[PDB]
Amino acid sequence: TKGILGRKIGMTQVFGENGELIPVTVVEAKENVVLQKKTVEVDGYNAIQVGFEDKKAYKKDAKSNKYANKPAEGHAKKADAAPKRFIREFRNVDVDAYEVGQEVSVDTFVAGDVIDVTGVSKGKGFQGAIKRHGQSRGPMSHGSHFHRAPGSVGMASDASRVFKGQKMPGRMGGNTVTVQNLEVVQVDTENKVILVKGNVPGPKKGLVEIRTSIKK
Amino acid sequence: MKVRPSVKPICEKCKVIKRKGKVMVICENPKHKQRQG
Amino acid sequence: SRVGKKIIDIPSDVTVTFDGNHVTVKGPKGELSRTLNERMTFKQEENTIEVVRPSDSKEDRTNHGTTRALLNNMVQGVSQGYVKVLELVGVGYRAQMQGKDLILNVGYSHPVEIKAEENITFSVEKNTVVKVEGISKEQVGALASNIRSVRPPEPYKGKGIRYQGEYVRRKEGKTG
Amino acid sequence: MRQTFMANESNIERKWYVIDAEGQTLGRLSSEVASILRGKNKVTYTPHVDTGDYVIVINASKIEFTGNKETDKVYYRHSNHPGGIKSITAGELRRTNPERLIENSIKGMLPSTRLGEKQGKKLFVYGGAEHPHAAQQPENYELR
RNA sequence: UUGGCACCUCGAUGUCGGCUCAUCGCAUCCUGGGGCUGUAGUCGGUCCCAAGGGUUGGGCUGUUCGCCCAUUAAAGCGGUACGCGAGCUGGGUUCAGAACGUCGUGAGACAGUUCGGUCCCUAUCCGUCGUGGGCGUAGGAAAUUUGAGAGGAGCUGUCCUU
RNA sequence: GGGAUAAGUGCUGAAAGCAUCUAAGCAUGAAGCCCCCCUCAAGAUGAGAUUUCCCAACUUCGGUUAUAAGAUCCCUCAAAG
Ligand SMILES: [Mg+2]
Ligand SMILES: [Mg+2]
Ligand SMILES: [Mg+2]
Ligand SMILES: [Mg+2]
Ligand SMILES: [Mg+2]
Ligand SMILES: [Mg+2]
Ligand SMILES: [Mg+2]
Ligand SMILES: [Mg+2]
Ligand SMILES: [Mg+2]
Ligand SMILES: [Mg+2]
Ligand SMILES: [Zn+2]
Repeated sequence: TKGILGRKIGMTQVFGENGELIPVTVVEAKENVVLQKKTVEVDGYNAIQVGFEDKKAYKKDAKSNKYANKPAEGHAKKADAAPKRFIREFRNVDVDAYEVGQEVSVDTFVAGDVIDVTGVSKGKGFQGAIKRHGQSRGPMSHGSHFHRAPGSVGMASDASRVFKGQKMPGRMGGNTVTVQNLEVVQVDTENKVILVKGNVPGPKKGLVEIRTSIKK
Repeated sequence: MKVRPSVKPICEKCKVIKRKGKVMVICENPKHKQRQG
Repeated sequence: SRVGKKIIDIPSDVTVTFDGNHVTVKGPKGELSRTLNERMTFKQEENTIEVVRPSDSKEDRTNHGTTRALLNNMVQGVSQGYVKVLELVGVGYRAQMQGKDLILNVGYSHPVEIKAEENITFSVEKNTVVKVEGISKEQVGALASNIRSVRPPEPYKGKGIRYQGEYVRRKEGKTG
Repeated sequence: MRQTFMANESNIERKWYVIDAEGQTLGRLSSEVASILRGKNKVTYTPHVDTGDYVIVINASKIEFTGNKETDKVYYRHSNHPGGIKSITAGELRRTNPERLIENSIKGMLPSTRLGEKQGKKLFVYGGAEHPHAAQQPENYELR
């Protein structure tokens, strides 16, 4: 069981061995370092904390997240690493196989590996029931004054309320999503990229987490 | 299995027993298996 | 309870020792240990044992009977053991031993493997007579039940796995 | 002439007790513990103030039921979502969360008031024979 | 369900059907597990467990029903103000026009028919869907987190081989 | 895939010398139950955990102070709205 963090670069395609067209997502996964090692003894569970994508060193009057603050710098310097942009834990890996400070190269994965990919899906802002919940429209003609409304929200005296879970307009997307059983099509160690079969959640430049697929 | 409120012997080989709180008939003849309900 | 009142004969080679409720019986074939009803007393004679119940209540009579029966079963199991014999009916229905486990081929598209358990021995004769031998009467019965439930007897031709002495009701399958 | 003593925070002394659930009947232990938590055993009992004592219950996993309650006493709860009933038998709850079993049985015998909630907060339940409150120097308490 | 009663509402509790959105029961239509069979097999019959999910498009009619066409694993039965008109429609039905049959001397009338015929409301509270601020969490902070709980999901055809 | 079950299927077994799936005891057994899979989640006031960062003066010596780490105002923006 393996894990790594990258950035979604974009989609493209490759031709397989029989000429089949394989859509792929390019994930750039450079600069992964084991920052912390969590154990049952100290933390109560086993996991490796991985930091991804070096950021700049601490400076006095930093005004953005580009520069590490002192807490983050101390945390990373404990691992001996440069401060990192994204930090995520992998509980699915065997901690005994990792050392704090160790590099996690794209080569940990091999072509054919089946993987789960997790990301934050693209945001859509405030959306209505048709888009957000895929509901049916009312008639567009024949006297209708019901086109994109969400429909009845309850019944009557029984129950004199709307039940929790009613589907209504609201903010759409920006949710953690895991797509299961994708495949590693190619690993390019020179460019530090993984070609994953299919599409993965999130915008371009978005953080993606690749793990060995839980189901097998 | 016959499930019915009236459970009783159908032939001389039927045997009235009680299992798990339920009156039943067991018999060599499978047609005569009964369970009260 | 006549069964409860009845005394258990111990063969000279069989030794029964009690530890409170828990009892254990050793003999030529093996050792059997179990915990008996805590409210039953035991008169341990040199050559025999007797179960004694405190009262004549319903519960005491039931437990006296069952305790006597269980202890006698343990003694006879260590002495002589217990055996259950099944037979296979149906052309092509066969059994064989894959070492200690028993593999059956009974009209399925795959063989069925039954893994032997501790203190139990399977033996196949003529490829169509399985016998389970053990010291635990209960264990022997359970494993024989599993073997037979792999494919029990169907009524129209008797095919399947049956106990050798079992009577299988027969039906006239086809009529005009 | 009005002369009834009224306890208040200046003169209330709360002790710590330990009660062993092992071999005890759930409801009977619970009613007694509730009395202790409410302070009903003190001659200075004052309804508008917490005069009760702290209780630690140990060996909650060894509490016992009569009859067929182990499989037939069912605890229901509702998630406030349509169709959101969830149930657990008393035996299953004793296996998986005896602390909650004892806590809930006892807290069902305390009033649903602010003071009742506060008083129920003075209960500590543990499935095993150890508790982490040796600092409070609790005394063993014999039921009945 | 058809009714009986006349207890809430006549300083108004909108009424059929459909649309949108569901939610619950099980007396279960399919799928899952069984017993019996006048169960050879393939199919069936009947009963028991089981409510997780699933349970179709059209023709006619305002229709609900119902019949029909063609499918499907199946085309379940009920409750929720015969769920849902401050969410939609407004074809039926009980305003004013007109007409036929009928009754009536007549004015008119008919759970007879026919053609036509105004559906208002800027959400205060609870409720529900999202999204911020405060304070708390016994110092002030940046990250990574356990998971008590909660929600989601949960369906199935056909073919090949044996 | 796992655990516990329903209807069932049994093993051993007396009450009741027999019989009996049941009383004690031991198995097995559903798309169902609890998990396993996905998501939210410590206002879980029971407010949890780990790593890292900051750490002095003045004081009616209770306390205060602006500062520290840090975060903002304001400004350029978008993958967010
Ligand atoms: Mg439409
Ligand atoms: Mg319009
Ligand atoms: Mg009858
Ligand atoms: Mg009024
Ligand atoms: Mg039912
Ligand atoms: Mg109404
Ligand atoms: Mg209605
Ligand atoms: Mg309304
Ligand atoms: Mg009209
Ligand atoms: Mg006339
Ligand atoms: Zn009979």
